[PDB]
Amino acid sequence: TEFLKPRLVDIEQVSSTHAKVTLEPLERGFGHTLGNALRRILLSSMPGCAVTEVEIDGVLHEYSTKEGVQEDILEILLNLKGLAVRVQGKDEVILTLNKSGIGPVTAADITHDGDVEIVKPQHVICHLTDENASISMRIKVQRGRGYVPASTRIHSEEDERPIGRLLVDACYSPVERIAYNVEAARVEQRTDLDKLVIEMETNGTIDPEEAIRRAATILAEQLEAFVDL
Amino acid sequence: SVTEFLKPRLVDIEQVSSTHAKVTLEPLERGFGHTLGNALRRILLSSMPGCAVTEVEIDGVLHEYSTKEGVQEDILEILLNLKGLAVRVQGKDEVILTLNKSGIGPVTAADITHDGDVEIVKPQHVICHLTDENASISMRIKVQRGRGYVPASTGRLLVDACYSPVERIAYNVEAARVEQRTDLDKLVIEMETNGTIDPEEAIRRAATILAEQLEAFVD
Amino acid sequence: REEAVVWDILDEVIREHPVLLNRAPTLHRLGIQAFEPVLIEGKAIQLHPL
Amino acid sequence: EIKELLKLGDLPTSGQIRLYDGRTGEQFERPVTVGYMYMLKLNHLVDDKM
Amino acid sequence: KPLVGTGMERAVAVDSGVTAVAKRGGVVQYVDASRIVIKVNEDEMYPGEAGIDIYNLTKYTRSNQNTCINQMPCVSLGEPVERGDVLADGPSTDLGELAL
Amino acid sequence: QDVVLGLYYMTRDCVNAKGEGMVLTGPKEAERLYRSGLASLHARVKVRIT
Repeated sequence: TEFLKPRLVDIEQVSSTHAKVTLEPLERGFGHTLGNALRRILLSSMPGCAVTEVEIDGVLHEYSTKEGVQEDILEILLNLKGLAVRVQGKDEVILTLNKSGIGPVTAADITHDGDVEIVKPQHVICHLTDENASISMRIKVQRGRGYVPASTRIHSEEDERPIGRLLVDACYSPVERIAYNVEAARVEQRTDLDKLVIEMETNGTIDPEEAIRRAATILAEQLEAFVDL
Repeated sequence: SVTEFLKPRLVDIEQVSSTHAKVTLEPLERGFGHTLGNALRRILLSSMPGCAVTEVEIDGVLHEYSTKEGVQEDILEILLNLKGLAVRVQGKDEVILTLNKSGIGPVTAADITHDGDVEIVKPQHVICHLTDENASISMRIKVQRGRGYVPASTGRLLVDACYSPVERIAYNVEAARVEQRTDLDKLVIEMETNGTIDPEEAIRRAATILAEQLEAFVD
Repeated sequence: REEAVVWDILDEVIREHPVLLNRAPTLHRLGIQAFEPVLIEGKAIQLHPL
Repeated sequence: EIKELLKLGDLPTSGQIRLYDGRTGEQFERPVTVGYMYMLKLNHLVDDKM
Repeated sequence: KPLVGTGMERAVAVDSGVTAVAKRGGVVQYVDASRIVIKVNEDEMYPGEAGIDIYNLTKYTRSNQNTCINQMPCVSLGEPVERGDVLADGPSTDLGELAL
Repeated sequence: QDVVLGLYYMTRDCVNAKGEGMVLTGPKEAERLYRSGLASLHARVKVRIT
């Protein structure tokens, strides 16, 4: 009986989306146990904030098309689904997108807010193809976790949403791929101490320093039952 | 509800026997059944600590290749059967016991030199059978405290050490539902232990260790 | 109304009531068999491998 | 030529890679074939037939 | 697209009659996912005619199997095209290559 | 078809394998060994059977 506890010795934020973090020291096997449990938890349960509804000024249904736009309304909605933003201390927010003139319509055109931060401003929503062409939409963003298809959503809302509100399927989970690599560390002049290095590719909304802590918190609280016998 | 994951209530703990039970957890979020079950297995099966025999010295024999007479079973069989012995050792790292027996009859675990600090959980554990009127054996059995199941990788004789008392743990996940969804997991855990530690507390320990390892990040 | 209580009624009605499953073309008698049903979210019929 | 093209990438010339089971973190014994197969959704979806 | 095809798509998707094909060479002037208007170059312009060729793309329309057959553009404003080029991808086609 | 493949793979034996030649006190200990990764499935061993 010599067990040591892991500590997040280092975190390397190599990019706005890709990062690595090392937990050290870890005894035998704990590298595998933590690496896989935390991988599953981070892939499944990490909350994020994603677009949930859209409302464009002059359109009626997603299958229609807007005048002077290169992308059909369906492709506009698909592009909006890929938008990734942060919100500061709110459960939902409504952002207006007001734009006109020939050229692209990028996420920068959205009316920025102090509590709303866009991870990739270079996101293109659609292309306007007329001098007087213009699109205004009211995007709705909600916090959450997991993936909520629109079919489940409207049938759980239990009220008839008005004509012109289009609903997109939200993928709240902000992490894309989580890999863990276990490798020895020179600690206390003794071997068989695994340094677990987790490298995660995210959308860029959350920082790993909080992601790993939330995953660990989830694991511990679920673990409460097995110690409650 | 972004931080409101479901917490299960144990349906049961069917102790099919004093050694093994069927602890069932219900319900768990989808994907949490394996996340918890495999981690508990990985703790119990290879990191649980306990005291087990690791070295043996039989009287006047150099190796299990040599099959000393007077005993119905061979030295290799003696070593495997001695490995099966479960012990509870209080407050020592390693101990040297002595087992001595004589007469026409089997040698049973009740015959060891009980120091009082050492508890042999199964006195009825059969060791071997003596096959002569003068058949007598005496051996020094080394016990050591450690963790996990140490193989034979390492006048002494080495034996595999079953420090972890969990003989077997197997788990299954299955569909369980609430009033509106059938995507949730019910976790059926089964474990059989050597008997030194009751299973229901064994899992309590396992979760203990894991939770401790999670302490530095959770707030 | 597919009330959530109606599902509890179904889960009680279907408890021990066999259902006959009958792939067609049923050349031999083993092509029709009785099974104890269990509710599944999807729309496909869950069949046993063996 | 398939081998030559795999060699152009950093991919294994064997064509088969080792995978890890997501539920238990273990590595599958012996590598497995992994690639990009072009798949088509046939027009026989269940909701038209249940 | 298919990653591994046989090159036969570049013909099957064109001769299927489902993709909008540039009748003459020219330069794109306006696109709105419904009508693509091409300034057909004077080398093939009729002396008295307009000299500018529209293409009213067909949007969501039911097929014989109750499927949608909308055509979507792929060319960009100001892009030069030559007679026979695929302007708008039909259903199951993308960038002029069949992709089921 | 798949089950028999699984059993064929599980009960087959190899000449040299990890965990070969030792003595196991019973099937349970064998299973534990495999799940701890200390032994290969096709390893040759002497187990006390009852």
